[PDB]
Amino acid sequence: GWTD
Amino acid sequence: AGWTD
Amino acid sequence: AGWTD
Amino acid sequence: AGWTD
Amino acid sequence: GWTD
Amino acid sequence: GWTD
Amino acid sequence: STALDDRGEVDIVADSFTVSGVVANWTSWSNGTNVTTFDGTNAPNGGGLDNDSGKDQIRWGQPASSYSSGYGFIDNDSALNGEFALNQDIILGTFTHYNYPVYSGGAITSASMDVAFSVVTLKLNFDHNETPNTNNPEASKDIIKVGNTNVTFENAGALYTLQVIGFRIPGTNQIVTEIRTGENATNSYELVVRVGPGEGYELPSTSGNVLSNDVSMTVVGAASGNHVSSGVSGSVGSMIAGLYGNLILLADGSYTYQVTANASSIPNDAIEIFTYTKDGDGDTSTALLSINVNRVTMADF
Amino acid sequence: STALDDRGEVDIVADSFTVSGVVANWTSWSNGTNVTTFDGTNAPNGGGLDNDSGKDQIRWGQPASSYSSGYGFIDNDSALNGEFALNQDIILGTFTHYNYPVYSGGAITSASMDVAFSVTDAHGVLTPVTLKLNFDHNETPNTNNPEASKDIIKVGNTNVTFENAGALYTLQVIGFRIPGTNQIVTEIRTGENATNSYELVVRVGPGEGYELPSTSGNVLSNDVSGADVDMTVVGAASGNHVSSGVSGSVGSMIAGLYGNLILLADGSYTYQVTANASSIPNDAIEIFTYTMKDGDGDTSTALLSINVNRVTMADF
Amino acid sequence: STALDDRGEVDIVADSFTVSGVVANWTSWSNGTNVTTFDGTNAPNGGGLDNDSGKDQIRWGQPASSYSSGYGFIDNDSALNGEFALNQDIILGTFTHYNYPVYSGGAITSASMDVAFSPVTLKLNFDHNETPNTNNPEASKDIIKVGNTNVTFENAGALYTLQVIGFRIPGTNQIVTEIRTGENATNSYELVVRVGPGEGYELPSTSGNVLSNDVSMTVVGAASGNHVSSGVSGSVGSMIAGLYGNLILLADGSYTYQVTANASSIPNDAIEIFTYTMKDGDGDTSTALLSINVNRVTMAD
Amino acid sequence: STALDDRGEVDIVADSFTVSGVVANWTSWSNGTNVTTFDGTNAPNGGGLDNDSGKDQIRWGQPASSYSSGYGFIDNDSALNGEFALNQDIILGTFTHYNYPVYSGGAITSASMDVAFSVLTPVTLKLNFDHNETPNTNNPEASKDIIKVGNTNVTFENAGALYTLQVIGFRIPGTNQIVTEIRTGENATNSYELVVRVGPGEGYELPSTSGNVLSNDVSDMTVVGAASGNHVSSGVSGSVGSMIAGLYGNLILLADGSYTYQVTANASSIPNDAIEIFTYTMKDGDGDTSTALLSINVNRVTMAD
Amino acid sequence: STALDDRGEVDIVADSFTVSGVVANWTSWSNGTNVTTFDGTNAPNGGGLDNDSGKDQIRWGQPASSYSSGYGFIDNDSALNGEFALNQDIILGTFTHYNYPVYSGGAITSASMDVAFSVTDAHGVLTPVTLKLNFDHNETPNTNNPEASKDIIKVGNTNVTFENAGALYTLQVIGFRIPGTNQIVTEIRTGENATNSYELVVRVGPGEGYELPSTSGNVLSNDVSGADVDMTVVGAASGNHVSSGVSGSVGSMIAGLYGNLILLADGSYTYQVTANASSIPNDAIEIFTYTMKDGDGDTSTALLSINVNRVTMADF
Amino acid sequence: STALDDRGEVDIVADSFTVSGVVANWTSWSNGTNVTTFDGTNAPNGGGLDNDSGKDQIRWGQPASSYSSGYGFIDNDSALNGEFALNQDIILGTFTHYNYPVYSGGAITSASMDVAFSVLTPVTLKLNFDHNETPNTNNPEASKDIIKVGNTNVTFENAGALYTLQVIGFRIPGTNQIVTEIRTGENATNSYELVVRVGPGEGYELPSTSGNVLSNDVSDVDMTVVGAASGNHVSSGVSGSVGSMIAGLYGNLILLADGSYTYQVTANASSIPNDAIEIFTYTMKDGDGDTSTALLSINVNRV
Ligand SMILES: [Ca+2]
Ligand SMILES: [Ca+2]
Ligand SMILES: [Ca+2]
Ligand SMILES: [Ca+2]
Ligand SMILES: [Ca+2]
Ligand SMILES: [Ca+2]
Ligand SMILES: [Ca+2]
Ligand SMILES: [Ca+2]
Ligand SMILES: [Ca+2]
Ligand SMILES: [Ca+2]
Ligand SMILES: [Ca+2]
Ligand SMILES: [Ca+2]
Ligand SMILES: [Ca+2]
Ligand SMILES: [Ca+2]
Ligand SMILES: [Ca+2]
Ligand SMILES: [Ca+2]
Ligand SMILES: [Ca+2]
Ligand SMILES: [Ca+2]
Ligand SMILES: [Ca+2]
Ligand SMILES: [Ca+2]
Ligand SMILES: [Ca+2]
Ligand SMILES: [Ca+2]
Ligand SMILES: [Ca+2]
Ligand SMILES: [Ca+2]
Ligand SMILES: [Ca+2]
Ligand SMILES: [Ca+2]
Ligand SMILES: [Ca+2]
Ligand SMILES: [Ca+2]
Ligand SMILES: [Ca+2]
Ligand SMILES: [Ca+2]
Ligand SMILES: [Ca+2]
Ligand SMILES: [Ca+2]
Ligand SMILES: [Ca+2]
Ligand SMILES: [Ca+2]
Ligand SMILES: [Ca+2]
Ligand SMILES: [Ca+2]
Repeated sequence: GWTD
Repeated sequence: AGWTD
Repeated sequence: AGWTD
Repeated sequence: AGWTD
Repeated sequence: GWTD
Repeated sequence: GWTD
Repeated sequence: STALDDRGEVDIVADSFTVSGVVANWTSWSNGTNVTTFDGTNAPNGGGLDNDSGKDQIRWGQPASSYSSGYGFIDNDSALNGEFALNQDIILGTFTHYNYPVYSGGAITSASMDVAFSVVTLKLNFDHNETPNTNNPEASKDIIKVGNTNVTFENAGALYTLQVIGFRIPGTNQIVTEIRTGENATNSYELVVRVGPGEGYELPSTSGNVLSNDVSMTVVGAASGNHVSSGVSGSVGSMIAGLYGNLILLADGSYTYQVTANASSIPNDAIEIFTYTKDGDGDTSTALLSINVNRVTMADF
Repeated sequence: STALDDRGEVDIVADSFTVSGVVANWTSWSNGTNVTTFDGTNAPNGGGLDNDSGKDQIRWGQPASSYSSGYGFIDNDSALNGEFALNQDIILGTFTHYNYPVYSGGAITSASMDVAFSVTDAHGVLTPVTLKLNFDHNETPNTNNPEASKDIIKVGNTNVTFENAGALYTLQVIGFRIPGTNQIVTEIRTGENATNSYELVVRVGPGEGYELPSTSGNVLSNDVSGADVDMTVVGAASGNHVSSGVSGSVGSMIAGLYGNLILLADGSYTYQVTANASSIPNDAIEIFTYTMKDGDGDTSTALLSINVNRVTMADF
Repeated sequence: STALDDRGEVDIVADSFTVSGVVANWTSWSNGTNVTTFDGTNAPNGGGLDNDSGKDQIRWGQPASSYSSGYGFIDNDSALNGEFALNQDIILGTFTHYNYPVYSGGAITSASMDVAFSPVTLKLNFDHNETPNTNNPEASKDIIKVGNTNVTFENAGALYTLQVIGFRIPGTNQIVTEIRTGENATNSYELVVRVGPGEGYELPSTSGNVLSNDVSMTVVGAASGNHVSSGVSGSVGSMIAGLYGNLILLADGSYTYQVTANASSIPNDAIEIFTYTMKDGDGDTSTALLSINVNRVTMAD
Repeated sequence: STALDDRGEVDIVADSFTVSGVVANWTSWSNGTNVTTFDGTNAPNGGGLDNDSGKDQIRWGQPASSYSSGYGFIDNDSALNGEFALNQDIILGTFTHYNYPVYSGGAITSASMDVAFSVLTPVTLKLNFDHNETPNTNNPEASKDIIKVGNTNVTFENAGALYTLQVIGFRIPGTNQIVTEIRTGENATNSYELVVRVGPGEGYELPSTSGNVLSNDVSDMTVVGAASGNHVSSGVSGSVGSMIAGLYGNLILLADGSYTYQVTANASSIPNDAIEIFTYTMKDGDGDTSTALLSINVNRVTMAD
Repeated sequence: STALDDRGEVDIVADSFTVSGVVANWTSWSNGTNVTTFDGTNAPNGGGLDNDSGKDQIRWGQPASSYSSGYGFIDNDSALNGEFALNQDIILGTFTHYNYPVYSGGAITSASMDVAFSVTDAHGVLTPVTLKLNFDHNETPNTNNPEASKDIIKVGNTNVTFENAGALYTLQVIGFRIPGTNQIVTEIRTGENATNSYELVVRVGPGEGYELPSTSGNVLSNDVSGADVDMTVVGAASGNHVSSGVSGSVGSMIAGLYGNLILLADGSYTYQVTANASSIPNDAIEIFTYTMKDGDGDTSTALLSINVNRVTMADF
Repeated sequence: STALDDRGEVDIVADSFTVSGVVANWTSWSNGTNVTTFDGTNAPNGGGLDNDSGKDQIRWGQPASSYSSGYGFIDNDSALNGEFALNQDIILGTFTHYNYPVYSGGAITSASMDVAFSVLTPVTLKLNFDHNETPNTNNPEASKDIIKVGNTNVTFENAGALYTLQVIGFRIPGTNQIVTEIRTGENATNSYELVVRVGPGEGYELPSTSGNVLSNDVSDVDMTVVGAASGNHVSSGVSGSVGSMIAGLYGNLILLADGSYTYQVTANASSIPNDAIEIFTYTMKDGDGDTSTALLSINVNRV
């Protein structure tokens, strides 16, 4: 669930 | 002018 | 020769 | 001629 | 205490 | 053993 | 030999649906040049305004003199006040034919408009004849043909059909299914529809035979109203107008009565009265055919 | 490889309804000036007489030379003698097109006529039936070209379904016919200052639309070829041509005595009875020949025999 | 007040039928002189070749200048490779209009062609207008009208309908139902049909209401794609094109979505996304998404 | 008050140069370990073949799993058939990004490639690339390596007039989007079309024309609507100051009537007698509206013209 | 040995163009998912309102928590009141960076915005000028370190040259500024779940690039020494410091009232006007002091007085 | 069919300007905390000494362990001895990257340094730097901080003609490799020569000449270059390297299959003698398949  | 059909 | 459709 | 409908 |  |  | 009075009855659903504003969109057309569709505007040839964003206008042709020809449909949402009544002429909107002189070959041959609403989509079809223009102005008129299309939809578990009746000059009674419009002219017509129960729209009707209970036979006369004093002659097999509808009565006593009136025009306790008048001896006898026209609800059907 | 004989059967209801005299009324029209409707009279342009008070005539236009144009429909009650036969051409009446020169713009664009009648069952129950007919009308602008100046009528192929003794029948418009000919047309063309009369042909049969009786099958289904050969129909014909075998006409309409066959290369066929029931005897059989070819290139010929069976409404 | 996200689903049958080569026969016509029908040949005006003996060509009139007018239909058997796909445009063949000048009065007014295949027969109907020729070449064009006929047939216990859509210029997307052809010219068009489940052909569709799960309402905007950051204004009641079909969403939240795309163009996991903006009685606006899953199914269902 | 139709025109050079096969050489780079350049081969990671001896491949890094990362550029000589068309997208070649996991620190930060060809006059286009071999983690999107290509160009002379060839960017084949940066997953390759254009003058510029539609209007006047095509029956609302796509290019029309139209289409897509039609609606101080057309000829001309 | 006062002068064009409202459109971008471009609205993440239909907002990414990231540019049309002043900081608009957490990989890497505006052409026809702006975007992978997780924007120092009354001019991008501050930056860093608004500062002046007005000279040229006693500048300062003399700052940037001086040891100097033209009065003079040393080791001090002259565009 | 020797020539300006000592000033930067600029000192992290009062050092960040990061530029005035030679690598100074661990977020993103000098005409070269102080992790290569220098230039006039000074890039002292980006480990310094060149005209361009070797060859005509090489290899003939960069003594040749070539002088002017000639060999093939070899002799003239 990586975000930028 | 006295057009008829 | 004459009218054509 | 420029006929119209 | 993060560093660059 | 880091990679790029 | 003695003719005996006859009784009958016919139910007419008198009721209404709650409906949304309607929204018209020109969806398809065949042939033509410079064809556009759009929501109506107050531009000169823009068709006027309506309460929605549906594309109610269509235009075509390269103008030879001013404007492009086309069609426009302005809905009747305001006056319909959210309601469709059953077995009642409904003005869905006003259809205008814009006929201008366009360079020959530039017009559509056909087109279709959707009319959507919540209770459903009614599809309308048009054949178009942009006629070559000559010195004869009647021959030069352009002709529209509208189809008698319909849509069936469900409500509270029963089927209703909305059906196109045709075009009407406002304030007149005649419905037509083709329009003729002069060049450099516009022509506006009410678009009339009806809705009723079942899978097609059908005027309420009843059938019977008046000789069945007579005593001895041939029907030799028929008429609207009560004419028993005089008896009646003729009109056997003709359409006989009554107050609410039409009768046809054949020589063998068989009849059909059809309610054409708007439901709004039909009171409670409505009765339609006809008179009919011969046996093998040549003796005549006259009696009445009395038909109740009963207003009922969707529920009671 | 060997083609075997095929057999099929098709039922045609051959029967009649008892019916009243028919009554025609022009009920509606669009556009036109000076439009009238009426029961026909022996006035010059009155259309002639019929046994009823229905309005069988319609007229329109301001005349430019004599009479008004219009339509008239004289029923065939006398000869129909109270009967409609099933799967049988019925002359409902004679439709006449009166085309006269009227001042331009004065003619209708369309119109509709009702034809009403009652139907009796075996118990004496009358059932009222109305057939609606629709007409598109083109009163063409008149010029020096007389063929272009002809006026054109278009009849719709409308129908009505009605009940009798618990089963549905449909009466269906077929079209217009010049009397003594066999061609049906659905449009009429009529010269100016002329009349044109045509038989109006209808048919009635069982069910909710009218359909010619028909049967379908496949002739290769029972034919014989090695498990490793495909079979193909390469010929078909009416009658018995087994001595010679047959070539061609695969997928063409093949006229037989009572109807038409179409047989495709994969053996599938449809046969359709077009004949009037009156023309179909008892023990009627329709015979065709076909030739098959297998993967080896070997041919074999056989027959397709279809029994045309006359039956009643009760037994259908 | 808060607009919530909606979810819908529409199923599109994506399968294929195994079919024979098709065979066309002109069966009937009205009027005309010198009318002939025949299997096409490579004679100059013979129409070209097809793999069968059906009579795919019809000709009429006494030529005034060269050839007779008529129609021809060359099937597409080769490319169809024995298959009809469902909910997929099918080129049944190429229809050519041969318009030549024939002596006036010599042309048909209508005609009918059968197309048979395995045993199913589609009947096609044509109205024909061989127009009187003048100095105006657009007015002199001859006009064909094709009917939107269909045939229902059974397969593995369920009904399918094949339906005529109309004529298309090859390499274009426009379907027309009437053709106009200049004198001394030919005009060839793809004849497009579709087949799907049921007793008439209908584009797959689904309906709903987006306001039903909203919290508080009038829809004041709609658009294709995801435009939640901005919100949307207008297009309420307009046809809104998506990737696979069209949306109409009315002010009261009711919508219909219709899959127009060829099944071949619809991937697995296909989703159609729209945005709408709602306004409440306070005048406050809120935006959300309507996400409609377009699911490729089989005839098996 | 009355809006009056407006006319304009724009010339687009439609023509071609005769050119040689192109030859690519990686000439310089910054940083990286084990950097090599070479003419492409059919070795597994060799980049494929081209018709020349220019060094079209570059590689770097100590592999941690299989192959070295790098770039490769396979020219489009065959299909270009010796020709550069003007104002026409040119696929100069196919650029492939080879991203493999290499031991950290081993990759270049930048590099430049020469593309030479004759028009006889040699011409050399220099291309520049910034490279970011990102440290690899469990997040595969963050671990992608990123390339940035510069929009460089070269001006050269032909028959006494200047032409410029200009880098447009990278394109996925069969798509229309040009990008100037590429992102590539680890253990993957990514091939794109290097798109260039050439036209007259000292930089490359899309053909364009400007005008004002209110100049010939009859009456304060303000443009309140604009649209592609002919919408005079209806009139138009909105899109004042938006980019409006036509058949061959884009219009921007401001509220004071000033407009610029820019031809973006490939010259090949532009017929003879090409005309671009727009509609605009004007409003005067009274609040009265009027609609008219802006018609722009898009004229195909030769280099000589 | 004796230092002699020096003089100089520099012209600064002080004048204005009449211009239309400006219109911004995001025209292109590279990479990203769910990228939209639209006119700004008062939706929560809609960017706010502007007087035009240009697409001044751009957004990208699938939101992981609320909103999409992006950029927005609200023009300064109201306060600019139809005017661009020369050699004067111009706030073209306010640029906002919307940084939200989006699922990784979903953001653009770059984008370009057009800003168009009308200016009268050679014949007095209002025709357009377009400034192109370029942005590199780094939506950084988010971690527990919030400074590392900030997203970074880089704006290019682009420009456009255009003609007016026969003389070219170049509007040029200077960079971003926190309102009410004076620092210009060319990169912005913005925390996750935050917005960051900055004035976008441009300048316009004469010629084919934008350049601050400047003048150069040498202060030792008129100074007095023996033939073989070379002279060297050993001190410089803003203002008049002749009583004391000055030491140091040779080769440093020396701030004056209107600009900066650099004076080298060999007497060569450049003076550059950085001030907004609005801040420069008539009869403006910039005064510096320098001290010289000769070969003997003797020092002498004098003044460098540079007139800053406001001129029109008519004057070139 | 016969290949015929070809000749060419290229001029390289070999000359010098008289110039002052140079003076560097950090003029601008974006972002960062505790940013200072100053003239270098012998403080531990002060950058060392230079002969002027320009602010040659810049620093930033709150130190997490010792010192602040930054940049420093020590001019090369002593060894340059008042002279810029044309078409000759010039070490303008030594640029040092000081990378220390600073609390995250505290570093600049970019900066600009002026280098001013008289030639007496004052001239200023502007240098631009992008800076990436990377977040520090357990991976020391990923944790390195990265500098990017622009290839900027300045044009100035001398005796009525234009010269351009141009940044080439950074070089490790005693090496030949120029880079335009530097990577530096945390708690480390990295020093590089900053290399510039100056030559005539409005941008800097290596001297070059172009031609076609097939133009004078004899063969209808169907000639193609199939080989090329540095030096004289006529006995053997040459095969391959058509369209490759071919290193000679003073520069590089590219020769295409249709005979067109460009030769570019890369050597420092100091390395180019009088009577300098660059010799290449090429082999041609005609439509018959017959080969012939000859020489391309390009004079390198000091002017
Ligand atoms: Ca009775
Ligand atoms: Ca409405
Ligand atoms: Ca409206
Ligand atoms: Ca509307
Ligand atoms: Ca007209
Ligand atoms: Ca007309
Ligand atoms: Ca058999
Ligand atoms: Ca009768
Ligand atoms: Ca009668
Ligand atoms: Ca009658
Ligand atoms: Ca007539
Ligand atoms: Ca006529
Ligand atoms: Ca076939
Ligand atoms: Ca054939
Ligand atoms: Ca055939
Ligand atoms: Ca014809
Ligand atoms: Ca004709
Ligand atoms: Ca909702
Ligand atoms: Ca105008
Ligand atoms: Ca090549
Ligand atoms: Ca190769
Ligand atoms: Ca190569
Ligand atoms: Ca990698
Ligand atoms: Ca990586
Ligand atoms: Ca002095
Ligand atoms: Ca604005
Ligand atoms: Ca706005
Ligand atoms: Ca805007
Ligand atoms: Ca973010
Ligand atoms: Ca981030
Ligand atoms: Ca030679
Ligand atoms: Ca110094
Ligand atoms: Ca110092
Ligand atoms: Ca210093
Ligand atoms: Ca550090
Ligand atoms: Ca670091």
